[PDB]
Amino acid sequence: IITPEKKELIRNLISEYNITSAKDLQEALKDLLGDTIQNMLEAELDEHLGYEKYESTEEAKSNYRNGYTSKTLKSSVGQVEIDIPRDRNAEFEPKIVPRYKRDISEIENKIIAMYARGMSTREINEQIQEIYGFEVSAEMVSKITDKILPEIEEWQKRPLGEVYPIVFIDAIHFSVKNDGIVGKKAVYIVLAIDIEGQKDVIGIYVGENESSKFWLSVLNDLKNRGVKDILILCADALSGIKDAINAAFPNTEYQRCIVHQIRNTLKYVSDKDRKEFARDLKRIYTAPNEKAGYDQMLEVSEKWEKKYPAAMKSWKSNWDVICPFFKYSEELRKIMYTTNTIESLNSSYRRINKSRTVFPGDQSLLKSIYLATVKITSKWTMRYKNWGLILGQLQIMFEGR
Amino acid sequence: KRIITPEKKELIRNLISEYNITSAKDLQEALKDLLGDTIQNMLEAELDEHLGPRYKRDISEIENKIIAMYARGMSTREINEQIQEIYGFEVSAEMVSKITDKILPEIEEWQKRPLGEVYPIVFIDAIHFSVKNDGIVGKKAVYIVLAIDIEGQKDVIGIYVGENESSKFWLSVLNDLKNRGVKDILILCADALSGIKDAINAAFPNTEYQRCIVHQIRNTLKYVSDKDRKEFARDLKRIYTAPNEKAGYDQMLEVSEKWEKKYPAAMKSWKSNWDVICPFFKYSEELRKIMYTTNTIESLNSSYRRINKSRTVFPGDQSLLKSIYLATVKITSKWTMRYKNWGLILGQLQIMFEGR
DNA sequence: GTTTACACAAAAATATTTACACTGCCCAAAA
DNA sequence: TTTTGGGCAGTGTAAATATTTTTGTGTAAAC
Repeated sequence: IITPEKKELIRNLISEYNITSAKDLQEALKDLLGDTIQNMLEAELDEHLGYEKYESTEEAKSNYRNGYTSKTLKSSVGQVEIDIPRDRNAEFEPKIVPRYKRDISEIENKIIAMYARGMSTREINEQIQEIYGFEVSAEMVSKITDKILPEIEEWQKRPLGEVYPIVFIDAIHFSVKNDGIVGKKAVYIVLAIDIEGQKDVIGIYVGENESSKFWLSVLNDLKNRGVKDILILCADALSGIKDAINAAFPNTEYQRCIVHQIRNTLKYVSDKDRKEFARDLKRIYTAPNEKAGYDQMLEVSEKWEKKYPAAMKSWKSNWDVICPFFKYSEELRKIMYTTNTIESLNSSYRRINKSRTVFPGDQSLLKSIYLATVKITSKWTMRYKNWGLILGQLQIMFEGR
Repeated sequence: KRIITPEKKELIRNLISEYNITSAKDLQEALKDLLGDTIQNMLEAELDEHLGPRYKRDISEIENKIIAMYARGMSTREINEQIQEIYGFEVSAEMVSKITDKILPEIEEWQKRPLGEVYPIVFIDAIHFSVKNDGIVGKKAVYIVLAIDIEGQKDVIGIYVGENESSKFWLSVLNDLKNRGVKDILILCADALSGIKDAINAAFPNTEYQRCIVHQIRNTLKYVSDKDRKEFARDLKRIYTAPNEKAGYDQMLEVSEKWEKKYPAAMKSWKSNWDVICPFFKYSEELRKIMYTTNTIESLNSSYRRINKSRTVFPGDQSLLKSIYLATVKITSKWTMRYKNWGLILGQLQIMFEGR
């Protein structure tokens, strides 16, 4: 795609700017960008005033141009200086480079993508100064990433699908400066798999876990747009969620989250060197029926009563909520006990917010979490394996859906 | 002021007509799509100009940016993406290596810079070895020699590599230091093994100095667990806060009796080396603090870890030296601040070594 | 006669700096 | 022995803060 006219243009620009090396070529690149912008601005001024430099007009020329004024631009190649013309009454408006605009490059989206990757504002400042030439302070990075706040509000009011077969609820704790004191806030991510087998984060909510109805409030938000029943929801049983869903979504079959149970009870305080009893814990959720699952749970409890005893106690306490997991098919069971669909989420946030220790205000935390969630969900075009079969099993197990 | 010529006016007009330029981004992408391959070919021809210091080739702006990205530990795909986004052409890993090869005369000048005659304190530290390849693999180790001089500025003096415990390697290091201009070292701290005794007694022996403190703690707590290192940290904190040397001996015997059943073979070495560690307590509290701070060593180790993760790609015969030099200069650029309460330390050093 | 360039300030838009209010993370240590 | 404090090193960003650009208008030079 090399046009001979482009070749002649290259030869002419090499001849006019006297390019003899690569350094000369880059200097001439900067000079050529500046000259082109200045020429276009002079053409725009000629179009605005309606006459060229020093040319008479029959009608009384209402306003005279009165020289140039300097301005330094921030471009992709580097920092360039140009001279822009000016009208006496200051009526002319530049088109390519508008008034007071010096960051003509399109680095905004790149800065936002770097901040979503987990880079600090000062890290981004140093990186941009090193690999671009011009300076962008940390507060400038903050004001640039503030531009997606209407996007955040539209994502919070984003219209969701009608039916969601499987839902997961996860919690991630951070520190937040509220009312002048730094306390602690837990952010709850509501992820869901749709009818086609595609998982996509549907909700992100700031916790404020002082009251229980706030939890219910989240469901009410779903009641605002997710008006259909959820065939299965998987949440870490905490803070009186049972009453919330049973009064909001009573049709939903509420089971204890298997992977959250594994994370919270058998591994919160676990012997690090021999964590590999999940291979036997698989024996619990690879059982055909719930009675065999209870028997294998008793067996592994007998196996693990030598270590700290409080591990298997939670299984005995919550088996009443864990029992509906066995009614599902093996392909359905797979979706339950796969911690990789949950851990990979949490760890991802952990690997994104590794450098952000304390978030000033709720909205900064919300910005960072929305950016991380978008960066993660961008690659989530893969559908679920053996889906459609799962849809048939769902419609058989739930005849009215 | 830029007075433009009518021929350049026609050039700009033809450019705008060819690329249909209406906004600034249109102009930038037009310049990219027009000059990408041109810049690529010019760069490859200018780097292959020798085979296609006395003669040090000049560096370009884009080459300086590539050097900066090389120092930041960026992946080859990532720097390729950045260059494609800015200038509009691809850079292969071999091109990256050929571009980075241009800072070698700078490394020569940095390794041959004239030094002062007397340096109060000198440390030599070792880090892990990402072995270079010219047909062999090595058991050798990377050493950085950093010294604090009569004033209060810290600066890395040398970067060396060798057989790691031959007396000849240490002797060559000290002889290079003496050739660069050094004539007497007041305090030297090296990794305690063979060879350094003879190297000191044959290279810089105004007085014997085997004062090793930060080297001993790391050498003894390397073969222990980080979970217990905090308890080891508390016990060694009790060990280095002793006012007298005999109190330090008592604390050492106590911690050895406490830890000889969980890790018997480590602290034994300490006892075996206690004859050498004794003169450390002769210093005042300030000299002790300046010695065992190790914060600069930890910063250097973190930079070298960022280099070992991402920069060990090409032959380290020049690449390892480039990476270490870039990390050291990145530290020393903003590492020019003077030292804390250096005047009292200087008085104590001048009274402690009076015949200077 | 006109037209534009240039030079001073003052206003306005923008981007840098300071200041949090902490979190981690080492120690120098007391009860 | 475990619990305090005390620097240091980070963070995102509100609020003073400095900087750069644009403007008002008066001249000096140019067409």
